[PDB]
Amino acid sequence: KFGELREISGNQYVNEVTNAEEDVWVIIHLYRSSIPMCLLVNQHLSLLARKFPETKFVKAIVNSCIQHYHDNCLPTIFVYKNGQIEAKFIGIIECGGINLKLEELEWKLAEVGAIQTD
Amino acid sequence: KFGELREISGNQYVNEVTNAEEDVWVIIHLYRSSIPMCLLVNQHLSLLARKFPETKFVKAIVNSCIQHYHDNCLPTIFVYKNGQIEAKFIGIIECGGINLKLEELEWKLAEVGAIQTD
Ligand code: NA
Ligand code: NA
Repeated sequence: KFGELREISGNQYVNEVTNAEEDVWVIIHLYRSSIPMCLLVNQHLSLLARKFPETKFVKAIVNSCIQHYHDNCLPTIFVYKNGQIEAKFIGIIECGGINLKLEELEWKLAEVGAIQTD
Repeated sequence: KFGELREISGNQYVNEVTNAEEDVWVIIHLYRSSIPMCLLVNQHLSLLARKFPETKFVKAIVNSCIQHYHDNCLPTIFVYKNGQIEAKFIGIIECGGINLKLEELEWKLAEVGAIQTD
């Protein structure tokens, strides 16, 4: 259905995330390449997108979404379904610390319902 | 408190509208200069801004808020309080027709609580 992690701009946010296909989970990562954790989080998300082609995976440089966003709120991951926020992970502690492995983020997104298999 | 109609970009939407000062009414006009009605609506909204300095009045070119936005949804006026949408006016018919005078926008914005003399 999907399968790959996608880069989007600020003005594509509403279309891709808030108005995403009905009943689809969207996982948007709000990021800055300047932050090592963001670089890492995207690594796992690229991989997780392929493993869960049913879930939508997008990412965006916060500067083109929300101006003057603070480093201490990064990384930011929001989980959406039907234009509603199902989960928020804001900052290092919530996104699961500076060391964060593939399977830990997988789990993180799982207990909240964002990704499933069959 | 405010007093003038102000131009914002897409990435200033979240800060200026969704996260606007608690209890403040925000009137955002999503527009394009190519559409006469929009030109006319900004005229009224500039004047109204000054008359109701308690209400926040902003305007923004949709192309930098939502990409691929359809002419037929213009003009778009959203009314916000505390990050929640109180009223939506989308397209010519709802923004009160091609002839639309200062006082009938005022009334329309007033009927739903956006502007006030106290
Ligand atoms: Na489900
Ligand atoms: Na009130």
